[PDB]
Amino acid sequence: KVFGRCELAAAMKRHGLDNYRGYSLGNWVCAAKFESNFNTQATNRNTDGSTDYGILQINSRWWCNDGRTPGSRNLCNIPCSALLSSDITASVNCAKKIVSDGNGMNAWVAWRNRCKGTDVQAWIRGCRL
Repeated sequence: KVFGRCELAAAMKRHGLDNYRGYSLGNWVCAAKFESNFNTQATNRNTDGSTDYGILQINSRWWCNDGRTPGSRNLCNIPCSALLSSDITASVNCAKKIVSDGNGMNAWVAWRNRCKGTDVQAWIRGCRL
């Protein structure tokens, strides 16, 4: 599924990501845009042999199981394929565990380099409220 911007904003708010661990909805929409371009099915392999899955590119090295990442963890206790569903519940339940891990949204490379410090509320502009 390719989410529209306000359609994803709606989804993430409903799952409780707005201000989760102090991060506004704009932060989370911004990260999804540069991580997956709002595509639930996005996948791409990392250099160390792990892979990133879904709308928020959740890593197979620590958070989900894809059966092909040596040494790994599955801390969200989930198949990595469940992070590619059109229903984002599982990606949000897993992102809540990742932002809470200690470094906040810095866990998302792309958020740190392309979103952190910017006008992230621009990403929910005009979205129905």
